[PDB]
This record gives sequence, structure tokens and C-alpha cells, in this order.
Amino acid sequence: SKPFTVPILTVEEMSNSRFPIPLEKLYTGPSSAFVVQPQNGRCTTDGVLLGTTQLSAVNICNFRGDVTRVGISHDYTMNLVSQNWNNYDPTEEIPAPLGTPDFVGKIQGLLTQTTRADGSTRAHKATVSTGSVHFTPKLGSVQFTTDTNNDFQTGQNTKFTPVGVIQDGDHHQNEPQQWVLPNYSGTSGHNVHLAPAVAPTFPGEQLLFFRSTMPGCSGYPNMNLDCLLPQEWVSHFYQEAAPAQSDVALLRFVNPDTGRVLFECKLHKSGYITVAHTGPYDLVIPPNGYFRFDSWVNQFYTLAPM
Amino acid sequence: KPFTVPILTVEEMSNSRFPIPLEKLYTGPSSAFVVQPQNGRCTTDGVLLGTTQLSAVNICNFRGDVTRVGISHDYTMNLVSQNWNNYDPTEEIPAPLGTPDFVGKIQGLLTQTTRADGSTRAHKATVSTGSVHFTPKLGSVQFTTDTNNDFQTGQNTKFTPVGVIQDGHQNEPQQWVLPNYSGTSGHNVHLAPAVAPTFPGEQLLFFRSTMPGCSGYPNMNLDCLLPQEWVSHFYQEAAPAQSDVALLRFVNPDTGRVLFECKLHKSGYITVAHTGPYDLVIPPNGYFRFDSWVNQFYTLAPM
Ligand SMILES: C[C@@H]1O[C@@H](O[C@@H]2[C@@H](O)[C@@H](O)O[C@H](CO)[C@H]2O[C@@H]2O[C@H](CO)[C@H](O)[C@H](O)[C@H]2O)[C@@H](O)[C@H](O)[C@@H]1O
Ligand SMILES: C[C@@H]1O[C@@H](O[C@@H]2[C@@H](O)[C@@H](O)O[C@H](CO)[C@H]2O[C@@H]2O[C@H](CO)[C@H](O)[C@H](O)[C@H]2O)[C@@H](O)[C@H](O)[C@@H]1O
Repeated sequence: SKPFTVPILTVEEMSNSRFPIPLEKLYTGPSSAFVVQPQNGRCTTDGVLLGTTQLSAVNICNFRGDVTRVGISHDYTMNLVSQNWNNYDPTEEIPAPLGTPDFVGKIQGLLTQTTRADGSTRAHKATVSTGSVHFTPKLGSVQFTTDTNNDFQTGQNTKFTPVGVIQDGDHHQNEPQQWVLPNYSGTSGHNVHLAPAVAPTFPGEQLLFFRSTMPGCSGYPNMNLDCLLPQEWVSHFYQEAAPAQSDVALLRFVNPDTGRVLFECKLHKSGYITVAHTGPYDLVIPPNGYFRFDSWVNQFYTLAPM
Repeated sequence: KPFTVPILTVEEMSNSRFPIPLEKLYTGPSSAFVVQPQNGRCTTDGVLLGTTQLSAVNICNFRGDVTRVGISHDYTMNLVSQNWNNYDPTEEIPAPLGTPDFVGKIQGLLTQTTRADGSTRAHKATVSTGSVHFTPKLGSVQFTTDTNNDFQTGQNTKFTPVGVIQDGHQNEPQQWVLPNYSGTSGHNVHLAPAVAPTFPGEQLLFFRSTMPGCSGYPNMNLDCLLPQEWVSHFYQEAAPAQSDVALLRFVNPDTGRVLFECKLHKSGYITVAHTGPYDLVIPPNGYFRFDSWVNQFYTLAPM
């Protein structure tokens, strides 16, 4: 049956699967203090999409719909539609629309709008607070704070394009909280249909993360953003749909110039990586290095230490 | 190695000329103007062309340090690469990889971090690619912003694009007019070639998106020759071309029925047999499938 592979793209050639920005580096660290349960960048090695994961990075943390002003304030409610402007279905068995933010934080960008009848357009700086009780994407609406109280029109197609994150408070880097899921239905109900939490189980192991730095837009935010799989790996597995022959795919990270293996890791078939290391470590890698699938192993495979 | 194209549907893919999803397929005449985009250019055997790079999220982004123009709201950015290292103007490319390849006013947010204390900031900003100060091949561009004092010198600064504006209707942007990458100081160099159908009865097939509009009455259509995912696929696979033309069938997998066939030229663009403007009608699960290597003279069934 179809041989399994991972892409040959280098880390810096790839994209974060949790926000529309490039990858910067590989990082491993302790996760015992967190529940690591992201909903974007979740895909099995056989190509089954999980959580809120969809196929292109450009759609992540984007929103579309019509807007109405909240009272006489600068806030606007967006009634969500799908990526292609068709109705959103809240009864679909997913946690929230595909691409919905999967962390608690205040994401800043531009809210843009076109008036269909005459082609007039407009844009305003806007922020969505995903920890707000008004963040209810599973129910079909989210709220934005904007720089206007009267320029947006009702009944017109409106898009939010994300740019970065903000923070407010004396406790610097206290938000965003990248490992805290929002309440997709607000106070109305609990989250449903989630991709599972992941954790290392084998002695001496940690998760391996693909790390980016989100742009900061105001205050003193925590800009670190870790994903479990690059977006290009999600797309690759989805298209290849190569069957998993065991629970774990052993990958070697290779320098293509010398041919030498730098380290090895375990790609679990449910779509995340562990390495043999303890503590925070920014991996020291050559920029042309890439991952290579070598063989099908089990969960108890003892890796060469990082 | 057998040549293939991705099995992704149109709406699962991204525009290779701006960081937005694909929406639809369009064919029309293009004899009256020059089709020479520089992003989304790649040969079927994986050679990147023009200003093309590998991820959609880096297109029309800019990074560098900024300095205010006088005491105005405009800022000059001295460009660096995606990972904050040197841009070399002597490299034989038209401009940095990912540079905009149309004349227009692109609006987004200009963001900055002060490294010493982690303070951050963001301001609405526009880059006019038809401006004499749009000189990315020289290493700099100019932004008009909504501040005249908040940006600091010597600090990492990023422009994230969102959409386009217009002044004066739908007269700008001009998607098929390349900017002058060196301004008035020199002519464009090292360009991916202009494209045109050569076989009678054929037209280009375009992968189309709508750029968000941010002010005025802009022309929001944006057509690319190859989805970004196809660029990335060919780059990785590097499958040899057995002729100059790959025959693709667009298939509805619900039925196994072929909806239309098209020619994917080795140098990286598609033609169909049709005369006139046409918005293609496709099922949501439709996709392109490579069937065989043929020649410039193979007659396509009418689209
Ligand atoms: C940390 C600063 O963040 C940005 O400024 C903030 C505004 O975006 C908004 O949220 O209001 C707060 C408080 O009014 C702003 O913070 C103040 O900004 C000034 C500089 O203009 C001083 O730095 C104060 O100490 C901040 O409290 C951003 O525009 C600014 O440059 C800073 O990064
Ligand atoms: C077409 C309008 O575009 C946007 O408004 C423009 C501003 O973004 C800025 O460029 O200044 C111009 C002219 O002062 C603005 O155009 C006017 O906007 C008013 C409404 O505020 C009227 O529509 C005029 O006819 C425009 O000339 C945008 O915010 C606005 O909603 C319109 O789409």
C-alpha cells in the first residue's frame, strides 16, 4: 500500500497552522502545566482533518458575515457566514467554523466591507476578544471593537483579516494564552467535538513544536505561537491519504548537504510529534534541514536523545 | 517520476498573488494587454520564476526598519528578508520574493515591536506601488500611515496586507500592469515571461479571487496562473516534463464525469478551448487530474 511521506520543505518555507504567518523555528519544552489541545493544525497522518482544521493558512482566524452596531458604541456584532459567503450551519459536528481561533486572546486586524450595489468600500482597525462572552462562533456570531461608530452598513458582506495580538495590563505577557481554548458557544454550553489533548507519555519525552512569533499590535503581548503540524503537512497528509502501518512514524531530521541525521522524533499517527528531551530548547538546525520518514514503530520506541 | 497535480478543490487553495483564498475559475480574451504576473510563476518540473516563493502568507508582506519622512505621516522601510536577514539587490530577481506584481494601493497594518521592553504597536498603512518611492529592487518602499510619531527607529517592523483602495470608478488597481521595481532609476529586469495562448481557439484559464476593498471604488479582481499549492507541489515533486504540454481533465468525483479538459503548459500556465468571457460553473468537489503528455497542436474539446 501507498508509502507514507512527509514534505521536504524546510521549516522557514512552511506556515503556522494556527495563525496566517510563516514558521520560524523548532522548539521543545515542558507541557505539564498546560492542557495542549489546539483545534487548528490537527490532522491524522492518514489525512483525516480534526477539530476546526481546514486546508489553507490564509483562512485561519479570518471571519466573514454581515454586521450590526452594538447600541451606540464602537462595537459590532458579526453574523457569520462560510468562507464562500454561504450560510453557516451550527448543527455540523465540529467545535466551531473551520479556521476559528483556538486560543484566548485579543486578535487585531482590519474589518473591511463592500456595498454591493455601488462597489464602495471601507476598512477599520478592529479587535476580536476570544475570551469575551460575546465570542460565540459555534452559535454563529462574534463581536468586534472597532475604530468607528457609524461607517459600517447593515446587510453588506464584511471580512475580518487578522494581523496580530494585543495586551492590556500591568502583568506583561499575560495574554494571549495560547493553550487555553475559548468557549465556542460562550456561556450557553460547553465545547463539543474537540480534537483530543496531546501529551508525552514515555519517560524522557516532550512535544516538539513548530514555532512562530505573532505580530504585536498594542501593549505587551505574549507573541509565542506553537503548532503541532505545519499547515503544509496538514495539506500533504490530506491529499496523500497514505495508510498508517503502526501507531508511530519514526522521522529523522537530516542535513541534505552532509547527509547526517541531526535528531530523530516520533510522529504519532493522530498527528503530533514527540522527542527525547527535558526542558526548554530552541533546536539548533541548519536552514536547509528537513524531516524524512524512515519506518513504522510503536509508542514505546526509545529515541536517541536529542 | 510520474507528474501529478494536487487533488485539492479550487476553494481549498490559495491565490498565489495575494494572501487570500481562491474563489472561482474564469477564462477570457487577453490579446489586448500583457499578462506577465511575477508571483505564482513556476514550471511543471518545479523551477520557481519571477518573484515567486513558497508560502501564501508571505505574499505582499514587507519587513524592515522604518524612518519617518520629514515630520509627515509617511515612513520609509529599509527592506530585509522574511527572517530579518539581508536582501541582496544584486540577486538576479526582479525584486524581493513576494513583492507585489501589480500597480495599486495596498492597505494593511504596519506593526512594530520594541525589542528592549516588548512594547508593541499597529497603525493603518498604505503602500502605493505606482509611486516613485516604490523601489523594492533598490531595497526600500514608502508607506502612508495614520501616525506621525508612534513608530520608532531601529526596531523590527512588518506590513501585513489586507486589501486595496481607490481614489477618483474601478480604475485602480491595475492587475496586469507591473510596478517599476526600481522606480524612475531603472527598468524592470529578470521577469518571468509574458504569457499568451498560441493555438487558435484557446484562451488562458485564470484562478480568481476578490481582494478586499478598503476605501473608494477599487477593481478587486485578482487572477493568478497557478494556485499557490501547485507552485509548492511542483517545487517538491520536481517531476520531469515529458513534453511541453500536460493534458488535464477537471473531474467531478461524485460521478467520475469529466467537466472539461485543459492544457497545462510546462512553463506554468493553463489554456482552454473557448472564445469570450466566461465564469466557469464547477461542482464543489471538482478537481484537476493529469492524464497524459501531449503537444502544442492537440485540439481540446470545447470547454
Ligand atoms: C505599549 C504601547 O502600546 C500602544 O499604545 C496604547 C494604545 O494602543 C492604546 O491601547 O492605549 C494605550 C494607553 O493609552 C496605549 O499605551 C500607551 O502608549 C504610550 C505611547 O503612545 C506610552 O507608551 C504609554 O506608556 C502606553 O501606556 C502603542 O501605540 C505604543 O507605542 C506602546 O507600544
Ligand atoms: C467610498 C467611501 O470610501 C471610504 O471613505 C473615504 C475615506 O476612506 C477617505 O479616503 O476619505 C474619502 C473622502 O473624504 C472617503 O470617501 C467618502 O466617504 C463618505 C462617507 O464617509 C461618502 O461616502 C463620500 O461619498 C466618500 O467620498 C469609506 O470609509 C466610505 O464608507 C465609502 O465607502
